Amino acid sequence: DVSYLLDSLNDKQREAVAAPRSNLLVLAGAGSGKTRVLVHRIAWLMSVENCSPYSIMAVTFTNKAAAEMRHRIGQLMGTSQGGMWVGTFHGLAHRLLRAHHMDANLPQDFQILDSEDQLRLLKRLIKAMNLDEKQWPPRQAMWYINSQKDEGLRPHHIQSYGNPVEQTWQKVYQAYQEACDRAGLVDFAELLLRAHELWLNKPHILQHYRERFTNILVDEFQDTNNIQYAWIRLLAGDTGKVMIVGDDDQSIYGWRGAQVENIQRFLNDFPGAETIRLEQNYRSTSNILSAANALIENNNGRLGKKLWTDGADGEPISLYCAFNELDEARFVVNRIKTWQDNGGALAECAILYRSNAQSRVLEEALLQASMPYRIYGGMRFFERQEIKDALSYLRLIVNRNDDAAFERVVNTPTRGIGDRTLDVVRQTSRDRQLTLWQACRELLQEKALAGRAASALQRFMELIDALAQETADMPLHVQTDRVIKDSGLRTMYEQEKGEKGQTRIENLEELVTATRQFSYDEDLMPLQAFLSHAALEAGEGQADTWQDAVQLMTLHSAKGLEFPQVFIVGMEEGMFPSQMSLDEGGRLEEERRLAYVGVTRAMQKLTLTYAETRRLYGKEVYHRPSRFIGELPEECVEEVRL
Amino acid sequence: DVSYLLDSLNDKQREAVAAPRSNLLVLAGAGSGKTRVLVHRIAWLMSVENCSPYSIMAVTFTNKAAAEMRHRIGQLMGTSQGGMWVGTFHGLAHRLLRAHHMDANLPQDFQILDSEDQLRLLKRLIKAMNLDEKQWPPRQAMWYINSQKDEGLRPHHIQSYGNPVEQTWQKVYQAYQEACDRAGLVDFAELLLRAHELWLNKPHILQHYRERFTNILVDEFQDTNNIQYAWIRLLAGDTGKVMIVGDDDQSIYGWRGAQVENIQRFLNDFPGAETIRLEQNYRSTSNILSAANALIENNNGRLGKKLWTDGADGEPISLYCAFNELDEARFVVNRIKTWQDNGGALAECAILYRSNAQSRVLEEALLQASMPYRIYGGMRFFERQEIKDALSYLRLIVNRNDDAAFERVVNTPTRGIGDRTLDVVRQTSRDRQLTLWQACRELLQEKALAGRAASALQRFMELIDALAQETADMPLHVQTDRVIKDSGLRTMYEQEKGEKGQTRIENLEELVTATRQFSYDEDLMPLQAFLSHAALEAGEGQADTWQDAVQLMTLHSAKGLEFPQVFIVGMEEGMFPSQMSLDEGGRLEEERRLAYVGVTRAMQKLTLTYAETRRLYGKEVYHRPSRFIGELPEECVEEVRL
DNA sequence: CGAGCACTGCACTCGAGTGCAGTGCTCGTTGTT
DNA sequence: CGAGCACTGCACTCGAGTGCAGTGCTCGTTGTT
Repeated sequence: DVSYLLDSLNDKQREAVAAPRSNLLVLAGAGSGKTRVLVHRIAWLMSVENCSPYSIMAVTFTNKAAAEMRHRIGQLMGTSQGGMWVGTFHGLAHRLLRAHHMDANLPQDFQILDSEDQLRLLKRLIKAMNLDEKQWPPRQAMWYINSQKDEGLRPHHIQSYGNPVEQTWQKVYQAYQEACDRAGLVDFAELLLRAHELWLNKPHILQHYRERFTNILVDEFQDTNNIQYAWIRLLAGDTGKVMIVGDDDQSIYGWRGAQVENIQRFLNDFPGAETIRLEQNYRSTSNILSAANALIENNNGRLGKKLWTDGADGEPISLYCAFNELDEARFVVNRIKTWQDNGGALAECAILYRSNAQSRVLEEALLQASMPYRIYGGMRFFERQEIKDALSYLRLIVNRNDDAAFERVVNTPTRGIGDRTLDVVRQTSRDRQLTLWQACRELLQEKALAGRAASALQRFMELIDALAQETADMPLHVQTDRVIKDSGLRTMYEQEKGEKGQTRIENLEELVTATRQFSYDEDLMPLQAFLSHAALEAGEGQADTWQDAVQLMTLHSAKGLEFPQVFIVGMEEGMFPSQMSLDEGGRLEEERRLAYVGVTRAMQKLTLTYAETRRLYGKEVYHRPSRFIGELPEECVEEVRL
Repeated sequence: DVSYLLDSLNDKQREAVAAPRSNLLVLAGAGSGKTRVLVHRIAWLMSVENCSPYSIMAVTFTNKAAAEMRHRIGQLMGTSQGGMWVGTFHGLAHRLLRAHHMDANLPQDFQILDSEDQLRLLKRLIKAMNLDEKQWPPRQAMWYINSQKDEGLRPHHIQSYGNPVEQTWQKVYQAYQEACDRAGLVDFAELLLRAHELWLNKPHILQHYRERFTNILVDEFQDTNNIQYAWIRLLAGDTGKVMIVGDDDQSIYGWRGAQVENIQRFLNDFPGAETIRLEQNYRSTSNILSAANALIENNNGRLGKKLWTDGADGEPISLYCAFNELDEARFVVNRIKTWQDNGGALAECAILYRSNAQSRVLEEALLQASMPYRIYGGMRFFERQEIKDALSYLRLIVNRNDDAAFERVVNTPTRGIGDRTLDVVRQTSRDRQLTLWQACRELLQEKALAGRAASALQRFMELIDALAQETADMPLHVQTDRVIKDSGLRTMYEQEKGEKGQTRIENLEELVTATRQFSYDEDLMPLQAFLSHAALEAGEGQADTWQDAVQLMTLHSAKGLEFPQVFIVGMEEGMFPSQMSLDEGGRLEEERRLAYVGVTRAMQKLTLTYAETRRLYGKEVYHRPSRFIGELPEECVEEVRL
């Protein structure tokens, strides 16, 4: 064969793309265009080493990356590649679970418990027993459990005691799996575990897929957890081969449970395995690439890597030291406002912080100078309340056991159903181990409820069965517009605040637009499909009419980005490195890897700043410059006695 | 010794007064002077036979009688006569019970239960099980109960089961007894029975009394029931010499338990007991006595007698056959209208009827002619609702277990202790066998009652306890004045219609005066005393300004009276004899006796009338003259063709 | 400091209880303590 | 004829349950699916 595939790469990359079929690692750099090498490795497995698209399987963490993945593959391999699996660990585990739902013990219409829902269903359960009041907040409960699923530990697994400190939780977890089951719901963290668990109870399947997907890819491997690794390991027992990109230096998701180890753990658990070091940056200047290396070398146990450019060396890394953040910002604004004055495109920037709280003062400085911008704060469409109300009824329709959907929209729009009443259904639901709708069917037959109550409560349940019916044989975007009206939510929202509700309604109708444009082989009804598309990805926040404007965001939400001009605010001991990390955890190296990520972000200039004084909520305060600025080859940096 | 206890008597009376201490029967026949005989005999018993006022016991039936009896004895015995027990059965009975409450198995503060009280208490019972629904009518239950005690039976006596009919009642009677026993309530029948039983049970007391009361005297003996007869026999073992007085031909209270036979029963149970007949009548003309003797001879089984006189024959008994009762009345009025014109007094004329329904037509007729009149029926003071009411709070203060007092004032004035709430308290009492106040302490304690219910119920209770408290040191009348005020009773009646409302507060005021003049003699606490004298004698109607008026009453309540002029009305077969007395049980002879009682009430002229047609509730009916008219010797009756 | 959420007054809803008029259907007597 | 009497049929009281807007008082990483 000929190669129009490689001619666009450089030996290193080229070496990886053309690599023999077998296990390996592709220690990506940071301007090494790792997506590219991946886009081509598949172009190769199908072209050169001639493998069927039905054996290839890419896997990403974000839907966005794994989607832009599917794109380029299609722009290279001119067409569509059926049989292939390019998704997230989650969406892919889902894919399996929906298919072999039976095997894994899951109703074909199970529902994905998102963050908020899971937390609530927890706050609710904690109460049906002990007393949360700081003693057992819901969050730590959420944490403890995910932490467990991140480790593939079901209730009856982690034995202990002598310390009820743990046992207590151990019990709550028990309930959670119980409650979530009866309801027929599963959490993000569940998909993975439930899936992997299938390959340990349904071997003949485990075979089937190895027996198929003999080629596997896994982007950003430094961010996997112990149950993800353990899942993949099995897909490629021996028969299957597997490439894995990654980079231990950019594993700032250790708290989310990302075993920065695993990268190495791979080389070992997999005897035969090579290694490639794409170390050529095409994103930033040499002056910058340097600062990175020294700085990033202050860690240890690394695999080490020298980041080299082939372009210029560019301007130094100016350093400011304002009296207070009021200045620190005002400085940056002027430093950016000048960039603009000089045909500078305000989108080619990015104030980066260690804590979202740091952004407020940045905005006032900005707005105090006719300069648009836009934070990347969460709150994606499908997370907004008005929408989860809407989708909650829909869930009740696809299933009357969505304990989460129920306890949410049961008395919303307020339909005269108070807690005194609900607390009964709970204590019922709880003591008789039932879903809520189940306790209702009972508490009504048993006629053990107030006249007022039962009559209202019941008025509710009928409203649902009513909607399930009245809309059944309907097309999504119509069934939706109905439920929105017929549940009185629209009504509930046309009567809401000033600036507030005005959007609520709009978001609702967009929910319809959206629904009228949702697309998807048949293996689930157009709703259950949607309700899943809703849980597994939200995204949206009002893509500000491009009218050129700044880019504010924490560092964690900046990985994968690059901007001509870039800044890092709050460069001082306290925030960076963090307080709750300079002491709270000894996870000090992470904070470094981050700064490393933050720098591998600049393209031309790069500015680091910090103030002597700043009010960390409430009282006044003074820190000392970040230990990070010092570990920088001093010839790169440049003070600014402004 | 000299005699002036005799010179005023007639040969026959003397024969009785001076008779020797032994058992005799003075068969007095109306106009006989039986009261005089009883009085002189007693004076004789002390004066001539030298018995002590402590060995003599005169038993009458009405308080009225006893009173008169007493007055006269002291007029002949120009003094006091302490020690003498002169009273009505019930009265005496009760005296004993209070004195020997202990051995009688009764609280020293037992409360007499009057008719309303009794009847209502049953209504609750029957209802607290059975269905009054004409199948087990309270009246019928009551009737059975007293018919039982007149006979001195008891629940655990007349055993049965061969018909639930007598068995249900049997049960009802059972419930009733425990209820009364638990409440410290004794009914009129109980008074007598108990008293008898006490003598059967504690022979050492009977003895005391036999030893003391060696001289019995019983008035109106043909009206005695069995229990009374029995009671008389014991106190008259073999040592007691008893004189009875009465007339078997004037026995008109059979339906109310009287046993006319007891007159002959006295002659058998005590042989050698001779008989003296008082036959010289001093009230009516020879012509009237004449018809009398004939009318009555139609009954058989009598001891017979001949009412004679040493006076004029007088005008004959006249008859008027009115077209209808509207005319009959008119007629009577006219006849009376003459008598008066001729200087006669209206008060010396009496219209007599079999039924009370018969007075309206007459009152009207009397009205129509500006003829003043007074009707001898009457609501009695201590029966008036506003008086039992008032007395019920006082009762609750003496004892919280007066289930009757309770059930009465509990929610009147209305206090919110609504009905539904009581059915609970009622039942709770049934199932657990407790007083209504008892069953409350519990329902309130066990917190088994609703908020409202419990709260009101409580309010009432504390009030009673409050009045009890604030009143313990107050002289009866003050206490009564406060309970009437503070129980909210006054305000209630101060705001009642206008007709009733006005009289009512006034009666309530009379009550305070009453309790103020009340006089009793260390034996019982004032309040307990009064409450007793309030149940044993209710007297009073409206002591009408002695404005000359025509006398209206029934033959029954006419007995013992006398008038120059009398008019018996509606001598129509069906009316009199009453229809009830033609089928109901061969109680014909009694109806004749009734007639006999009527004729003998006239002094000068007796007039008998009867309509051909009359309206009898709704319809017009047509009766035939009473057979009684016939039975009158022709020589004494003169038609009256107007 | 602003963010969030028990956490608490306070107006309301609502229906079981109250309290009392309405309606339809008997079937009738005498009355002290 | 109507008194007595279950019942049914309001209108009303009243307190348990809602329905929300308003004061505070704790506690502060990072964020995909």
